[PDB]
Parts: sequence; C-alpha cells; structure tokens
Amino acid sequence: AYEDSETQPFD
Amino acid sequence: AYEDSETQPFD
Amino acid sequence: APVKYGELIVLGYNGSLPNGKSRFALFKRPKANGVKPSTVHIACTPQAAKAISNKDQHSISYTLSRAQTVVVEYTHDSNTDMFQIGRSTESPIDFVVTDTVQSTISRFACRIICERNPPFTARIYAAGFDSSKNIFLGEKAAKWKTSDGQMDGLTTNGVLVMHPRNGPGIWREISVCGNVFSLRETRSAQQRGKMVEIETNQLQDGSLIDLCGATLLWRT
Amino acid sequence: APVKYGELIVLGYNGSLPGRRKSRFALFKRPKANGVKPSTVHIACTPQAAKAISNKDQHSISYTLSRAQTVVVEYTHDSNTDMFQIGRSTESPIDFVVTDTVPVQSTISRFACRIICERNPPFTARIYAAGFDSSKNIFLGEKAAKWKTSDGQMDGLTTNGVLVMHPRNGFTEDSKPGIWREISVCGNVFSLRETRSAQQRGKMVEIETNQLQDGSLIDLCGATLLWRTAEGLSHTP
Repeated sequence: AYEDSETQPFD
Repeated sequence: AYEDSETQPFD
Repeated sequence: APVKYGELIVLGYNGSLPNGKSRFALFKRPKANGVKPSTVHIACTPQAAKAISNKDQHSISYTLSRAQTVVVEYTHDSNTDMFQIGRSTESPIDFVVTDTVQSTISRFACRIICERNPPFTARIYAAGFDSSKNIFLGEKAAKWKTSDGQMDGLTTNGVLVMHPRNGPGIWREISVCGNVFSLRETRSAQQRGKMVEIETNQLQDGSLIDLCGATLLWRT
Repeated sequence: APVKYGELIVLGYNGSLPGRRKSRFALFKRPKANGVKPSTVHIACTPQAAKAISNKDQHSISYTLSRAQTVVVEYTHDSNTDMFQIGRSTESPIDFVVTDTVPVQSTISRFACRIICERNPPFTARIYAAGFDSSKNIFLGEKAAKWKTSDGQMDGLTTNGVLVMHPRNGFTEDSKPGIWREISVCGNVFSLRETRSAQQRGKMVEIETNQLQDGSLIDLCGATLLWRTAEGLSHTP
C-alpha cells in the first residue's frame, strides 16, 4: 500500500 | 541456593 | 476538559481551498506516555536484546557497521506526553500525513514531546517509534558520537523546522535527539550540517514543520 | 519399547555405597525429537539477533568477543537427533542433576554439557560442552576462550572445561588407547590446558572425535561420569 511502502530518498 | 550459584573457576 | 497542547494545521500543496483531516489538536493524555533516554548498549547482551524485542520497551538502534550496533533504551517519562506524525496509519501514529505510490514521507516521521505541567512546552525530535516501539537508523544514515560520548543522528530525508523568533526565516534540521543543525547540502546527503548552538527544538507558536512532502504549522 | 541410547553412572568421590537426581540415569529415545543443530549467525544486535536471545522458544549461543561485539549463533530443530543435558541446576532443561560428591560454592556448571544421540541406528551419541538455560540460551562470556574456525565459525571453551577420555582414540590400524581430552561448545577435541581454567586453549587434536564410546569418562570439574552403551560407535563398524 501507500502507507506501508518504504521511505524513498529525495536524491 | 547451591543449584543457583555461579560457576566459580577452579584456578 | 483536558489541556490542549496545540494544533497542527497541514499546509496543502494542491492550491485547493484550505480544508476542514487538515487539522489535529494535541491534548494532555490521561496517563503519561512519553519516554526519555536511558541505558546504552554496545553489544547484543540479553538486556539490549530485550529492549529491541520486547514490545513494552522503547529502543533506538544505531547501525555503525556490519559488526557494530548501538542500542539505546528509552524508559518511561511520567512528566511528558508523546505524539507522533507520519505517513503510516498504524497505532503509533497520532496524526497521519499524506503527500499533496512512492512517498518521501516517513511512516514514523517525528515525535512531539509535551511537558504535562505548565507551561506545556513542546519539543520536536526526528523519527518516530514504530509498532515494536523501535527506531532504526541504518548504516547509510548520518550518525555521530557527541562530545559527551552519546549517539545522535539524522533520518534519511530529515525533519526540518522554521521558528518565528531566534534566541530572517531560516530552516534548520532536527536530529533524532532533538539537536539543531544547519541544512545539508542536498536533502538526502549522508553528511550533516553544522551544529547550531543557540536555537532549540522547542516548537514556538507559529513554528513550521517540514517532513519531505508535507509542511505543517504549529499553533500554541 | 524405547531405544536405550545408554546409561550414565556417577563415579562417587565420597567412597560410600553406590533417577533424575540418583546415581545412574539412562537415556532413552524421545517420543518427539528435541535436538538442535547450528543455524543462523548474527554479528551485531540486529532485530533478528535480538529475537534469537529474548525468544524463549529459540535456542541460541552468544559469543562475547569484545565489549562492542557478541555473536549470536542460532540453533534450530533437528528431527534426526535427541538432546540430553547434565549439570548442577535442577531446572527443567537439566535431564540429569549432578552434585559435588567430594563431601554453596561449586566448580560444576549449572548447565554442564549436552549429549546428543541419533534417533536411528547406530544411535551414535556425541558430547558438547555447556547446555542451554531456561531461556534456551548458552553464553560464553568475555573472559572465556573462543576462536574462529577454519570454516570461519564461532567455537569456544567453558571456563573449567568439559573433559572426556575415551577407551580408544579411534578404530583404525594405528588405533591407540585414549587420553584425557577437552571438548568445546561445538564438540571439537583439544589437548588439555596447562591449568584447569587457564585462558589459553590447548592445541587442536584432529582425527579424534566427540563420539562417546562404551567406557567413555566425562569429567565435569567436581563430578565424573561413566558412559555405558550397547549402541553406537563402539559396536557398529
């Protein structure tokens, strides 16, 4: 899901 | 408690 | 009525009309739920093992190398209430925020700790405890040992805060231990900014919070 | 009728006239296998590594290399094998309690050793140093002797050591009587130390194993056992 995906690095 | 003692070194 | 600590108002990126959720009030809890720093562990002793595994204990776990993990216990603090913000919808997240299906926002992005006694001062810390009451900073994360020999570090995209008064609207970074740094050279850079000494992680009335895809206004 | 792996007999120090707390204990094939075998290695307090120690349903062994590192080797179920444990403690993990016969300080470990017996013929029984506590955890502290193996694995000695002398060194054409040897937490053979609890390990002894023979003697530093058996290495070619 959207709320369970992993936090993407902005760069 | 002889059973609950800690194993002392023989040396 | 309970004590209101403050309100978080989400600033929307849409250019839609400001909505009416977009707001969340923080209220003094019936029993304290805040935590404070405690025992540091350098190896996987049974006590460090408990702290990570036991879901009644709080831990933050700093990954230094394949061989080394520092596990720091967070014990109960009766003086303070703890509120967390993030993308996840799980039990730990008092206020779910959303991009305005890949997300730069953390699931558990930050915690606000509020003193339970007057004047109810609110402080922000990067990262939030998950459902295992655990925080993890991986090997690639920016971490360091402080001058008194403690661990500290930054989340991947970081937590950014703007204060209305000092102590020039300038963004600062907030670390997992509540310290204040100048901005990185790029948002995800593995190198921290320079420590800023006078400013603190106290949320003044009208402070701005940036969570990498969500900006939030704090009113007192 | 259950398979009788063998019988342990206490060689009483007192010189008096010779059950779980009695002087003889037989080891019998168990209804469901309870043996463990080596498994996943952890080198830092990762959450899985933490699971291995706090989960009281998982065996694990913790090797304290340094103030900054302890290594957690898991052990998982082995359906082919039965495990038995000897020691000073009276808790449920000890299958044969053992006391100081020299007659609250004791040199005998609460969890002295484990004996692991095959469930199918020849029912060979192997001996390892130290046993698992009520958390299913074995701990080898900073001061004890450890090393990395050829396989790059952890191994170590208890403090006072588990000491075994077989009737024979092997079953070959150069076979000789057996001498007192040291067994590790992993069952490898080493020559005796210079003092009992000395930090330096003896030298590796190849070829000889921890396969108990009929007549093997197990010295647990203050208790001595005799292994008697109709099965295993001593009887099958």
